[PDB]
Amino acid sequence: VVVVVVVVVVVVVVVVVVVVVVV
Amino acid sequence: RTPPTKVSILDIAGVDDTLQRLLKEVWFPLRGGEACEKMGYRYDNGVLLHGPSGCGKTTLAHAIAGSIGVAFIPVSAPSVIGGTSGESEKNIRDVFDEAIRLAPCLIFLDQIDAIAGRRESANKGMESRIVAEIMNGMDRIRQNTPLGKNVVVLAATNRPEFLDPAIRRRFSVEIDMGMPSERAREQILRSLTRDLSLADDINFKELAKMTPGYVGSDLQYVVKAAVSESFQANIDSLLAQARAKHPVSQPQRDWLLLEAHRDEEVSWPSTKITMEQFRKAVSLVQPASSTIPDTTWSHVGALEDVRKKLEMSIIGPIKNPELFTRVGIKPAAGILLWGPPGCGKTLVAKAVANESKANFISIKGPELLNKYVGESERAVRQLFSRAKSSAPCILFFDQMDALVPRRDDSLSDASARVVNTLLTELDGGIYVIGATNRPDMIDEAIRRPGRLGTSIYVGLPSAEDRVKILKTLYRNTVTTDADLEKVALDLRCTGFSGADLGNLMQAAAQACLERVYTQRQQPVITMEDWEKALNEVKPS
Amino acid sequence: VIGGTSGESEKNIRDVFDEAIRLAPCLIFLDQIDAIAGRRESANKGMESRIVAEIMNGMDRIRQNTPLGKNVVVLAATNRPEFLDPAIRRRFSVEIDMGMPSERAREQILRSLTRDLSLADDINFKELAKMTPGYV
Amino acid sequence: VIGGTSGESEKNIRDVFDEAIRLAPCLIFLDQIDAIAGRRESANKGMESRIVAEIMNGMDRIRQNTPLGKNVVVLAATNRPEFLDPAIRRRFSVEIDMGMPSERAREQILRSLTRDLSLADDINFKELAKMTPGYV
Amino acid sequence: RTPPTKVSILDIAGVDDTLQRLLKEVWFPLRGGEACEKMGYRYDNGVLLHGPSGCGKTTLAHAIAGSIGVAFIPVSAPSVIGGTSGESEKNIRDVFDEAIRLAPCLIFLDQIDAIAGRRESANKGMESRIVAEIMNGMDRIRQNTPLGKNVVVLAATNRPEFLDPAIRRRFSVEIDMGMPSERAREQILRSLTRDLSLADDINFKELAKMTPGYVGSDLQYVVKAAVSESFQANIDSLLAQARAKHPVSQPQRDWLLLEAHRDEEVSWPSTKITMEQFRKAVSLVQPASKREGFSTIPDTTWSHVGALEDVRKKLEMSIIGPIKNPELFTRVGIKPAAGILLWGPPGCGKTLVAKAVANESKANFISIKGPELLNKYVGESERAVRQLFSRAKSSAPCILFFDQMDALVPRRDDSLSDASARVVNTLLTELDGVGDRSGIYVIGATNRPDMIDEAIRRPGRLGTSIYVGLPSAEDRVKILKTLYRNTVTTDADLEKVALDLRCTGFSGADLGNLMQAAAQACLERVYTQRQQKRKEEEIEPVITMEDWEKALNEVKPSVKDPEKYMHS
Ligand SMILES: Nc1ncnc2c1ncn2[C@@H]1O[C@H](COP(=O)(O)OP(=O)(O)OP(=O)(O)O)[C@@H](O)[C@H]1O
Ligand SMILES: Nc1ncnc2c1ncn2[C@@H]1O[C@H](COP(=O)(O)OP(=O)(O)OP(=O)(O)O)[C@@H](O)[C@H]1O
Ligand SMILES: Nc1ncnc2c1ncn2[C@@H]1O[C@H](COP(=O)(O)OP(=O)(O)OP(=O)(O)O)[C@@H](O)[C@H]1O
Ligand SMILES: Nc1ncnc2c1ncn2[C@@H]1O[C@H](COP(=O)(O)OP(=O)(O)O)[C@@H](O)[C@H]1O
Ligand SMILES: [Mg+2]
Ligand SMILES: [Mg+2]
Ligand SMILES: [Mg+2]
Repeated sequence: VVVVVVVVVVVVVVVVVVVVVVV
Repeated sequence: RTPPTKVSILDIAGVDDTLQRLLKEVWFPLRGGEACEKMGYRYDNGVLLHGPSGCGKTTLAHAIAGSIGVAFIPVSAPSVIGGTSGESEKNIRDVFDEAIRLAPCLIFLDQIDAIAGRRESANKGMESRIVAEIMNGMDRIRQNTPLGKNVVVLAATNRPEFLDPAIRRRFSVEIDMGMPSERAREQILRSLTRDLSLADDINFKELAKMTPGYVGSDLQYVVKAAVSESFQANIDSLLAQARAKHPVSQPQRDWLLLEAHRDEEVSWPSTKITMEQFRKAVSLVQPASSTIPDTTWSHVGALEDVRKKLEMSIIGPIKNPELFTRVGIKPAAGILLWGPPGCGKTLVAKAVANESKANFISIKGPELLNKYVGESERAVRQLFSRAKSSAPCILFFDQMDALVPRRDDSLSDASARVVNTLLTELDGGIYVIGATNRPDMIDEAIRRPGRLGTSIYVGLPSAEDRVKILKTLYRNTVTTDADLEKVALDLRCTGFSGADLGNLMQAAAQACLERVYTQRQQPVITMEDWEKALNEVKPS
Repeated sequence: VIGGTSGESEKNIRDVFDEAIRLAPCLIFLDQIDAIAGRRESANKGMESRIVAEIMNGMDRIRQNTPLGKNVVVLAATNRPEFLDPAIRRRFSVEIDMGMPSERAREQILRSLTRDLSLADDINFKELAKMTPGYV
Repeated sequence: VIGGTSGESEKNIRDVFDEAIRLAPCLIFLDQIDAIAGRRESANKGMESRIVAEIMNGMDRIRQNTPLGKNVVVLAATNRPEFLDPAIRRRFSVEIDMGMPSERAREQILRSLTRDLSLADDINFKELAKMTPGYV
Repeated sequence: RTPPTKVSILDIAGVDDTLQRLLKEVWFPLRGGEACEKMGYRYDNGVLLHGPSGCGKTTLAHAIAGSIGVAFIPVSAPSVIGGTSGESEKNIRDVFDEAIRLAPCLIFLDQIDAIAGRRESANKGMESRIVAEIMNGMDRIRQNTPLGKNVVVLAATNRPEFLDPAIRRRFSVEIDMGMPSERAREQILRSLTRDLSLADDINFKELAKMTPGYVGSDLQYVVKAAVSESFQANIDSLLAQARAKHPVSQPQRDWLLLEAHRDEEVSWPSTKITMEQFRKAVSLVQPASKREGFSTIPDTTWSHVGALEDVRKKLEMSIIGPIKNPELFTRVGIKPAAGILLWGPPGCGKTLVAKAVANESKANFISIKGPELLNKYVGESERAVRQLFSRAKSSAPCILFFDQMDALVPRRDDSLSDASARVVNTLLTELDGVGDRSGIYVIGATNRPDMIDEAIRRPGRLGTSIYVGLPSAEDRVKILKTLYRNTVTTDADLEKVALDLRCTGFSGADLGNLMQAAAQACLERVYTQRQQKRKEEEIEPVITMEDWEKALNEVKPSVKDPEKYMHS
């Protein structure tokens, strides 16, 4: 039995946003 | 992947329009493929079902599959994805190949949106590759299938807008399973209660009227709740039989009694479900979605003049939609109630909502104003977004003068942007009610006909009206009636509104608690409790 | 539930919902279902995402493949109700909240626990119940 | 193309271009190339970058290993040409934009679609073309 | 199968609390199981050893095994894997069966987390089956036993959080060895220095006081470092012989000289370690706790801080004091832990005194530069804050300095996003977990206290506020003298410069700018001075009083509104 290298899923990240103000 | 002959067409109802399209778009290119074969034209149709969750999307695709009789391959989108990145495409490539190998065949991609999402925001390589694999597998169906037999792909999703436009284009037929109407919900209720023994008082039309915003799944719980209530009488009888056989708490003994017999079986009498249990079942079941107010006209004292205006413009055109529509009376979008605060504007709007059996949403003033450019207008639009989905629904805007001021030159660009949003939405079964105590500050474009063009004035009671309200309030909480006349005719209630009389009753109730507390240191609401309640309640 | 193959785990589950249906009426106890049926938003593991699908499909076969009066009821117990998939907890209308035992109930538990032990004669299984109003 | 192990995915691409060179003249059709040729800049990963670098290496061998007598043409189609990596997008000498058909094109499309069918002489394709404004 | 009768209890010290629990939880249900048999009580206790790495977990589990005397089956997680997917379970099934067959027995699963990680992320099929086989093997212990000859499985790991919850639930008994205290470290040092030759001045109690945050492994390096210092004299003599034999930098020659002979080995005289070498050894040894995340000690002393006597007294009585005399202060109800929020106008010395406190307390120092802990991944931003206090407790006493803290705990308004709020909440809970007798001294500095959350300033949190403001006219004299003294006019001229009305609003930074302006004015004068006296490099630049005269004119205070920073 030989263990092969297997690729997997990726992590999730965070994203900053900018919000306008009518005042 | 054999078709399950388990769920039948009789078990799926309220889809008469939907079942008509599925006959010439799913049934024909799966069983009568020979006609297409003589013409020599493959019929590849990807049917897409979408709507609110619980509308009977999964059940319909299984009832159709069991009736057509052709091979059926149920596919669930989350189970396609495997541990390895390449294995996810392996599962899909083993489906579209199998359908081609076993043509004619029916493919059901349940919860398609779980994998066919927008590959734009799905920046991950695997996410963007499942969509590509799905679209290529559909082209191979159009290419590699024989002229004799067709393969139909059925997709179900509650968010059709999340689908990749490269994918939603491949589903030409789109059926939007909206929510059933009163006529449609009656058909569903009859379909569910088809193998059961029923009484004669069951009015399925009445059940449909008082279940707004329910879906097929919610109505199944209502039936399930009523069935359990129907067996309550069959359990007490079952307990009595066990008790009569045997001369630790009571529930533990009941389990022990039923453990004794086991193989010994006694007959359960066949009783039937009444209508009162169905009314009880609806109350016990809270729909996933607001709720009809508990206020009736018995909670509303006097205001007969206001009631007649309200019973002729809103309440009437709900109970008999055909009687009013026979004489050309369109259901006005709403009523603009106005008068001093605290006089029963919100109370009567809740009474209208309850005698109309429709959903009720209340806004207590400037709750929608936001410091941002878009979220303030989106709150108003979201208000009508749920109101349509739960039609019939009554929207009550309390103190609406802060949300739609007059569009004068001195208005800036924040309240004008809200008036315009509200004007368009009122143009778009929704009964909007507005309340304001300064009608000179509300926009004149709102009070036009078709918009809230009907104004009903709800004002302060004089003297006889407060007697009815005080009697009404005291009656619904349990002093007699002779003392209530003295309290309401007292000169200290000269300016009392409806809320002040309600505040007066709470003050008297608190005075009762003070009397009980001193009684137990050394209960009936007495006149002396009202005496100190008159002093500590102000008209405000 | 866990098998020697990723696909074999569903085979074991598919051998449960089929056996209960084949031997209906039957009782299925999914003790701590949420331990292998958690939310799969961040669970990209292939096995995790297939148990939820297998669980929900197995309940429909119960409604279909039974002689009407030979129902099969699946009873699930879990100390973490929050890990259940909202797609599954909606399908479980009846929820029984066991809660914490009372003073009378805790005396029975203490006697039951100290059943295989050698005990003295001064042990009054009443003082222990009094001073454990928050014990499970 | 995508495989499970590390070098399996990249070796499938190398086999495709080597097969085309061995079969020259040949026509490679990379359907939905944006699925595997996405921008490794923003899409940061290990396999994704090696897939892109294998196509760039592959698309250079075909124009240098062919024996000047037979040519290999690579055809690729994508709805999102902007998602392709610029190193791969620049490797296509010709970009052809096939926009939505016009009125003249829609009439021709209907005739080709309505070619193996039986039609009545009353059908006016000009009316059909003019009543389908935003149809592809 | 046999105990490792080569390490004894005497060789492991400072674990008195741990050895007390291990007596009634491991030794008893392995040698006195007959009493349990008479009692009639199965022992399902899975004993788990956890704590900081290097606390002596592996050595203790082997010293206990050799002392109990019952059959011992050492298990190493990497050695379990043999080369086949099914063979891994064969090795585990050969352990729990052998222990049952040879009951009573002790199983030591060293580095259990290497084969008992979280199963949620265990994508590989083989990895997820070893955990199942291990957990099932513990149930077989409860079943296939006479309830008398119990078998106890002992697992040791430095990462208790990595264990599969399916396994950690089966380990009811968890022993947290933790890090040794001052009393315990003295015992370890005496135990470690038992086969060595020592002097008479060695105060092991004094050595334990000045080694906070050290573990048993770290204290072994201190002894090992001191041994090398004892051999330093024996190397110089060896070097001198090589120099006398042979008529490139000096250290390179030493390697070359010793590389030459390589065979002419000379006797090393048997000297003993003194107390001065132990003090040298402690400095050279960096404890495993201080390896990562700890800032270098600042070079600022109290001689660099001018005036600020009120701030100095508060800092020398709340941080510096309790660190030096933890017993003197605890007698008067002064707990050895504080949270201080320095605030004031910019340029007045908030960071200066915090760097002086970190240097004058001789304690461990961790500095966070504003929003340095924020990370773009989910959870990793909050784990950094929790890990920040996970090392501050382990290295107590420790000083946490949050500089410009208004960026790490902003006011929780509507415009905050669900990423920094999750960090503010995490930071609030960790400050609550800082015990009164924990030893963590948190210092915060910010020049805009009106933008920092008010929830951080409650008691238990940074409830101590010290205001660092603009100096007075007499205060600037101490600061100007301090600045000029640390860079080399005398001191009488400095009073005239600092008392000048042109420095009315000068902060500490402004006074430093004033000195720099005078220094630049000196060089400009020197450049013209050396052009008139020359047309040889012997020009002498000296800061004169006239340089201060033109420096006062061209320097203005950096603070615009002094009263803008007195509002909170
Ligand atoms: N038109 C209908 N006729 C009969 N029963 C219905 C109808 N609509 C729904 N039901 C019942 O309600 C349930 C609907 O199941 P189904 O899984 O199809 O819901 P859905 O609309 O697909 O929503 P979801 O996507 O959340 O599953 C079933 O128990 C079905 O019996
Ligand atoms: N209290 C102590 N007394 C004497 N020596 C100690 C003590 N604690 C640790 N040591 C020494 O430090 C080393 C400890 O090795 P061990 O593997 O037990 O560390 P650990 O605490 O188990 O950490 P890890 O599990 O990360 O290896 C040994 O060389 C041992 O002699
Ligand atoms: N009492 C003082 N004696 C001598 N120099 C001082 C004194 N106070 C401040 N300084 C000088 O001013 C500098 C200010 O450094 P520091 O970072 O502490 O400023 P601050 O007061 O914290 O303002 P900021 O909010 O900008 O950080 C010191 O490094 C030192 O050069
Ligand atoms: N005709 C009435 N009969 C009984 N109660 C009334 C009547 N009118 C008003 N009330 C009481 O006054 C209170 C306030 O009602 P309403 O004026 O509709 O809301 P608001 O005071 O917020 O405008 C209610 O709680 C209700 O009990
Ligand atoms: Mg469904
Ligand atoms: Mg160790
Ligand atoms: Mg500073």
